Amino acid sequence: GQVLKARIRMDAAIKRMKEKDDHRDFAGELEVLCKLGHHPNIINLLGACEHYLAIEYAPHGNLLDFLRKSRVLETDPAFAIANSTASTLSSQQLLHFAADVARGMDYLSQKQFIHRDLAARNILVGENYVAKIADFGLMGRLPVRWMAIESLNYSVYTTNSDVWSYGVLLWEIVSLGGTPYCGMTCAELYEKLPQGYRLEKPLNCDDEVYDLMRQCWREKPYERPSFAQILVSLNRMLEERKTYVNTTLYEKFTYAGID
Ligand SMILES: Cc1ccc(C(=O)Nc2cc(CCCN(C)C)cc(C(F)(F)F)c2)cc1Nc1ncccc1-c1ccncn1
Repeated sequence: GQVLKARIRMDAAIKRMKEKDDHRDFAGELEVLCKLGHHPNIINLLGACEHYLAIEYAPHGNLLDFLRKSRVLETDPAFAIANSTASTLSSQQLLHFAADVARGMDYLSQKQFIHRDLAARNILVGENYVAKIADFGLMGRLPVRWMAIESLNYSVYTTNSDVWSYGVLLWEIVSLGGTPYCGMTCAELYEKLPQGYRLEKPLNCDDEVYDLMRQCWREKPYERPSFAQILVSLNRMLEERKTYVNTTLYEKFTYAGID
């Protein structure tokens, strides 16, 4: 369809769709969204009508673009250098986005909802900088870099594979919107992943946050943490004085690559 900002919350994004695939997908989507209920960390279905599917507007856009715009050394070096900072986002704000998504996915997974496409591109930064789970859709190419091995090999999609993808999302957050496995092809992933290859620890990252990521990517789906377990660990970290994601500038500072 076609998405435009509107007012009817009052501010809305509305999907405009003429009344065979699209008709099934629009009906299907509406069906899903009605069953989701309401929570601060999921998108807010305002309503649908026929003369159109509307959700509450998120003024800060999707999380991937938001993370990337925070890369202030690239965006505004004079501000960044003067302030010895690589990001307008603190470690606290970054882990809070991550906790929001964990909180939202715990809510959804307790209803046996399986997302299937968790990635920072599908998270909205909403009112008050509250992260909101969404799904904007997928040539319909498979999101290989976010997918659990069992999804790549057998099309097995569970809460456990959602946790895998969440771990990659966590990696995106910490790396400020870096491309996972940059400089590696998707075909190299089909090969290397079953060999036990995983994303490396970002330089700016505490071992403890890397360890949470690693738990999400266990080969055995059944050994991965639940979203509630992830949430509690993130909550623990956020309560501490300790800074977990280093955003300060140093002489050899480089960002995780994108393009
Ligand atoms: C208008 C609209 C309608 C529906 C959705 C949406 O997220 N739909 C959706 C649809 C599904 C099920 C569909 C899954 N597959 C695509 C089949 C699940 C979710 C869940 F649970 F993850 F949240 C969400 C987003 C949007 N929003 C939107 N879409 C495209 C561009 C921009 C926006 C937008 C911008 C700013 N603020 C809000 N929305």
